Amino acid sequence: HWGYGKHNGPEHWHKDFPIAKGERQSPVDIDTHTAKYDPSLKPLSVSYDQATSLRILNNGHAFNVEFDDSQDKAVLKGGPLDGTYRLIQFHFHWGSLDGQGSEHTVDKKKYAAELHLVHWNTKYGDFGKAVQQPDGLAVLGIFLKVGSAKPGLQKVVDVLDSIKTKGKSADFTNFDPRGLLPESLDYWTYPGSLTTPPLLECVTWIVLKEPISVSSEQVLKFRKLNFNGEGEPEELMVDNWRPAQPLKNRQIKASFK
Ligand SMILES: [Zn+2]
Repeated sequence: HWGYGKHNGPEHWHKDFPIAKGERQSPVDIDTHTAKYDPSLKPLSVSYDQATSLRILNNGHAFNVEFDDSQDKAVLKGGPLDGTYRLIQFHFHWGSLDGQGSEHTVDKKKYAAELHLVHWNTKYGDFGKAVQQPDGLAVLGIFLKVGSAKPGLQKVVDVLDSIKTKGKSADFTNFDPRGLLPESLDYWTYPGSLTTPPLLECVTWIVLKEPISVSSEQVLKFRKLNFNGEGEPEELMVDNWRPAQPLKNRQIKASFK
């Protein structure tokens, strides 16, 4: 099955998912000299006040916090978007050391981790239908750097010991994803793809310029997770990031210079 290792990782994915070599693959390196400041780009609107988290799960590739997307309120809109998108889940990618782990890079710089908040377009009925459309998803990508602790992340870090292996999950109600956002919503944006198989080219990417700071203690907890199931040989969940893919003449636009 696909994964992140030497024999099933990103260099192999094209054999089962030929779109891996397509025209709008993600992530990408954000070259700040070639990105284009667009003064017409509006502020992002992130409205998480009524977000209803349900559960946290280790799916064997990352851990996901799932949300009740049956109603509005928990919505991403504005910015480069022409529709409204409902939050369905978030997850992270991270490294085997603080010096790598992000999927997007900025002038080739890698962050320790990257948070993906995944939202689907309300034109399309549900997530599964939305991913079949070029504008089906809007993913808010947020870099993590190591520094002070992020208080809003602590509940997440604290629960990870209970979901160590693939197929484990825990109750995870009453979590407020507003605690994962940086102060500034300045962003880069470009059209791209899921960064995991099936790699569908259905995403408007919105990557925040400002990282959030998390502590070394917090990020170390990510690295205790396992790719394997319970009872199987230990395979530590680290380096679950796809490297940057060719931009292929897409334009990355910025809400700032
Ligand atoms: Zn992701």
